[PDB]
Amino acid sequence: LVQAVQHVVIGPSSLIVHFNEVIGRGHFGCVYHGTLLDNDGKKIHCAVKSLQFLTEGIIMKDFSHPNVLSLLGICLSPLVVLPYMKHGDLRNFIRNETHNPTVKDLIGFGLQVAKGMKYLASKKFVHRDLAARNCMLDEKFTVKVADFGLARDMYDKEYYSLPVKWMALESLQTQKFTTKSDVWSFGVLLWELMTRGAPPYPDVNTFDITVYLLQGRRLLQPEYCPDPLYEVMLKCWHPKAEMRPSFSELVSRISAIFSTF
Ligand SMILES: c1ccc(Cc2c[nH]c3ncccc23)cc1
Ligand SMILES: [Cl-]
Repeated sequence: LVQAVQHVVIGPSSLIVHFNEVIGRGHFGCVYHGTLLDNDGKKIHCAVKSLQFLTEGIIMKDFSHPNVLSLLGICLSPLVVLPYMKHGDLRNFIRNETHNPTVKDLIGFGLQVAKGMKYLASKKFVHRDLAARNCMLDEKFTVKVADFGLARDMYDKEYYSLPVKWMALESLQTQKFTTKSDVWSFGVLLWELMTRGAPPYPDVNTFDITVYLLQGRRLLQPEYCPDPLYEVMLKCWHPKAEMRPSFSELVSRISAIFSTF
């Protein structure tokens, strides 16, 4: 096993961790700036986090897609090495008053998420916590689906003293997660993108959501959301999991809507 993990392991001579400085001033907890040296001697700016882990490492290392956050490696508390994301999380970015993304830009972000999700689904990977705050943006504003495998619990803060509104009806009732339940969460994420990061169901309790959805009540169309995109969101919130579109069908449908702008 210590053999099979070698290609995931980063040698202490290849990584300089800057333990004296955190990224995003506490927003992501104790995540440090880091410098990783590759085989050609190129310096890679990275984010280093302190945390059977060696196995989630092997699997995550082989997951490569431009819309999925990659795992740069692990250093043996053991350390998780990830690419540096210049513009932090997607929820934070769309909420920031300073930024003015267009309806096209917002749809483009949703398409990149669908592409990242289409790739994870093909590798039979179930996310379980898909939401705007769990997606990152790099220097070129490329969306990376994050908060899975070794990069999970990004927002778990240490003290001294379930994302139910993104969950599918069957997941709320049986605690079982599938690709079809990630399709439901993707619908909620599209709704967040179109509302520029507004909270879903603000007047409904986390305990009242099951009864609210069983009554056939759903998130309402955002003001600036095109009609075909809203039709796609409602398909994602269908009560029968088998009736929901697949992630590949989502990419096809969303890319054709994106191309009309
Ligand atoms: C654990 C903790 C934090 C993350 C988020 C993350 C990965 N790279 C980054 N670069 C800049 C800012 C934030 C991040 C993922 C797992
Ligand atoms: Cl920013």
